[PDB]
Amino acid sequence: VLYVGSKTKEGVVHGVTTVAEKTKEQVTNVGGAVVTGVTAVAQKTVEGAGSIAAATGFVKKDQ
Amino acid sequence: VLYVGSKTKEGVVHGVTTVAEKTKEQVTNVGGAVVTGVTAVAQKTVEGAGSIAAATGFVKKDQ
Amino acid sequence: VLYVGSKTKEGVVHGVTTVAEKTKEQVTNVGGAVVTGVTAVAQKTVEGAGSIAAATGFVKKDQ
Repeated sequence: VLYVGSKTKEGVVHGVTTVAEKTKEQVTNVGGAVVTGVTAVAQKTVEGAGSIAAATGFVKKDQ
Repeated sequence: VLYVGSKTKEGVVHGVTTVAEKTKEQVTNVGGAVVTGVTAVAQKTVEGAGSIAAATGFVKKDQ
Repeated sequence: VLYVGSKTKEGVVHGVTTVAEKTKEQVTNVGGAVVTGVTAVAQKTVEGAGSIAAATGFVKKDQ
């Protein structure tokens, strides 16, 4: 597999903006997982039997 | 497999904007997972038997 | 596999902006994991049987 290409920005994330003029915010949690705000992730190649990537708010109590 | 191409931005995410003039926000959770706000993820190639990618608010209690 | 290319910014993340004029924010948590604010991660190549990458707010009580 060869690769001449012109311009390949593959497997990325960029240029994200947010604004939150929040006022009087209250959160509470027990045991579970909670994510406010923002987050951003990118990864080119991932391989794995029963593997995990790209989870936000993810709980696994498997047996 | 060769690749000459002109312009390939494959497997990406970019340019996302949000605004939330929230006021008096209250959250609560036990055990489960809860995500406010935003998030953005991209990944080119993923391979795996029974593997997971791209989950927001995902719980797995498998046995 | 050879690689001539023109411009490949693959497996990255850049250029992210946020604003949060928060006022009177209260958080509380026991046991679980909670993430306010922002975060950003990128990784080119990841390989592993049942391995994990790119988790925000992730709990694993597997047996």
